[PDB]
Amino acid sequence: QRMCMKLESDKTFPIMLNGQVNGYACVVGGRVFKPLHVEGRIDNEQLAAIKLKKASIYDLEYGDVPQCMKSDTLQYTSDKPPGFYNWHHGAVQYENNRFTVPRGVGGKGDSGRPILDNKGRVVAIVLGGVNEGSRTALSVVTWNQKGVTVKDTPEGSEPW
Amino acid sequence: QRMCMKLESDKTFPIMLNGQVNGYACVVGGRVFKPLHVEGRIDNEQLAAIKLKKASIYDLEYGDVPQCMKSDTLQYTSDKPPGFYNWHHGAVQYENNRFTVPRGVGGKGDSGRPILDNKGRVVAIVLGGVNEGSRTALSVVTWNQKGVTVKDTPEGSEPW
Amino acid sequence: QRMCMKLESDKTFPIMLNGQVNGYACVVGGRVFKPLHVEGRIDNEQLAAIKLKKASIYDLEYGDVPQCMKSDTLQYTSDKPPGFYNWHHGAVQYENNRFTVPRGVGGKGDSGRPILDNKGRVVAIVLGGVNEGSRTALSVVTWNQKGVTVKDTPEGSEPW
Amino acid sequence: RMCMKLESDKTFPIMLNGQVNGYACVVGGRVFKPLHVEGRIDNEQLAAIKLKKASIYDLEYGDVPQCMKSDTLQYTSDKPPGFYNWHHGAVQYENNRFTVPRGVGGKGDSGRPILDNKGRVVAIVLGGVNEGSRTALSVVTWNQKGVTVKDTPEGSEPW
Amino acid sequence: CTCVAIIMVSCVTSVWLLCRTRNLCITPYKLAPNAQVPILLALLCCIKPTRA
Amino acid sequence: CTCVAIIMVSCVTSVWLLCRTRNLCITPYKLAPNAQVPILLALLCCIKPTRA
Repeated sequence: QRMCMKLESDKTFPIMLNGQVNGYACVVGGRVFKPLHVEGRIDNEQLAAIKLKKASIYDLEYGDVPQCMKSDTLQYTSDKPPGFYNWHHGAVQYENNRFTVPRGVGGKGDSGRPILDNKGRVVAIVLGGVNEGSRTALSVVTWNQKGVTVKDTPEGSEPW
Repeated sequence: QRMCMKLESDKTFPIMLNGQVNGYACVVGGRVFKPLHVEGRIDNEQLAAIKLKKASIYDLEYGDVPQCMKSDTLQYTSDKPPGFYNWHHGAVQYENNRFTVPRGVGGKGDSGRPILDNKGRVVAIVLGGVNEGSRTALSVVTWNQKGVTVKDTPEGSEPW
Repeated sequence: QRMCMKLESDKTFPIMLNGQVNGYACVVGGRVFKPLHVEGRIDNEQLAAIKLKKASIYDLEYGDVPQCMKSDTLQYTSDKPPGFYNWHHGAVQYENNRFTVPRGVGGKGDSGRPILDNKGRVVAIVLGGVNEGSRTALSVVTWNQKGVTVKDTPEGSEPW
Repeated sequence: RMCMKLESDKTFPIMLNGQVNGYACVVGGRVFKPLHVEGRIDNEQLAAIKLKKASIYDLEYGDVPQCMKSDTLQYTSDKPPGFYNWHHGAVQYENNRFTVPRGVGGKGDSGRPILDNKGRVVAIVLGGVNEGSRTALSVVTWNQKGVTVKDTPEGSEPW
Repeated sequence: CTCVAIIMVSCVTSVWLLCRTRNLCITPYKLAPNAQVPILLALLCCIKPTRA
Repeated sequence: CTCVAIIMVSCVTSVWLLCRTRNLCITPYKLAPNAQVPILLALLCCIKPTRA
């Protein structure tokens, strides 16, 4: 039951655009990654009072996570094996490069989910992922086997 | 209970600044490493009448350890895995390079704790490490994978 | 006990003129109706952060209903029989044209109450309404039998 | 009565970006906000209130509205050596000053009114360094004559 | 410039005494929003009935 | 002033096509923040590795 027990404990943060959650600002490994095209204030004064420019090539924000939020801010391993990574809308596993879930996960209002192991190790953040026949794919932003922060995008990607 | 049993056995020495402990002069791997900005006398005549200049780039003193306490002083491995190194105010673990402990550890009057395995091996000594979030950092002085003595320090570390 | 069961569930919105509930913005048949001389912020980001001009002959603000509250807001009938319409400070009935309540309904901090059937149909909104001997009246904004939005006002109406 | 009477009283915290740094307290008409304490307030009858500086005393004033009039912290000017009480403990001292046990908290506390068991405000916290065993209280209070004065030991505290 | 002035007077007065009166006659109508009256054909600057 | 202009052109273009490219090559690197690559020695305007 770690898909809901552990995740509810995590200090992700939703982005209410005039009360409307459009994505989750997840504080991940030091600095925070707001999905950038997701707009709106956030439920933390140490997060909504946080000026941030664009990591526009990946479409992310950054941090400036102050000294009163860090240090268990979803510490993780950069790489991933083909693991059962879980979150609110279910789990994922895929064997080569990507992330794909059963149908009907929900990308709208969801992009921002950090991609935690049962152990609780982030390997990605949601971007999207159109249905590929049966499953629903996942575009994400993740890290390389070298640790290099890349993003993974199938064709015809989802909004946030 | 090795975080307090094994440690109390060790020959650490508090630095009383006119009776006021501000740090711990610990005797590690041959030489002694007194935190330099910590000042005051020490509870050992083999360490109190001992003159020492500055490792001011690291903010340490050095040894010059007399031969009487030689042959048992806190031998260690220079490297460290993601280990649960432990001491008086609890344990630390971090996955690559830094060192972070649960909050309320205390960094005042404490910098000088050697950083001991359950085995009892010093991979670091405290420099402080600001309150980061729900946990707290540790700036330290430690050793490279190559054995090179370095200091690790997050932004805006602590006094001693 | 529909005067509180149905009514608490209804999505009225009080207007805190610096904390001071002086009137109730109500979200009626699509568009929202603020008693306009009542001023201040409101407890909904869908509602607080919107600019609105003046229905000055009636003294009301206006639409400003984002599409998320659409599909459920206070559908009603323009007309009314001489029925027992209800809200927090009791019920109301009158035979010809108007609305009068038992004494002690409260005018201050009240103007903004929508005027709901037991069935749940908003026929008007409070404006005011001086004491009439035994009873207290209600100046209102309401709708004609033709559906034309009109205001029915006795002499010497109330603050809001 | 050190907590029953006080929780019932209309004290008001000053959150500086959510961080309480002091309590605006509504004392006999005019409210006495600690001035160096900054931040908004949990009362809009009090938070939308412009107030100039009593900077010699380092306070603000009122200008308190009339809804809170007729019930606010009625008090006396003088004080015997009484066991005045609040959240972080009680206080007593014989001539001129106010001193409490250690650990009362100077930070995020300066703003407490200084209430009798009866519930009468003879002072408000300013600060006051640890005094060996006990801790001081720099305050603002009233003279025996009534003259509003501030009492200050050397090297007082932040708020 | 007088003749240019008075038309600008007669403009802005016509603005207010049209747009206010165009803001009115929909406030009685477009607040009930069913509002079955096909005598919108008096302003035709504030427009779009509800097929009724 | 033409020669002064084009260097200001070549300045701001060099600003963007350095600072953007200095903002990049740390966004791939300073977001993983371990990031063991000692080829920071290509920008040396965005600086301070993690001893790795």
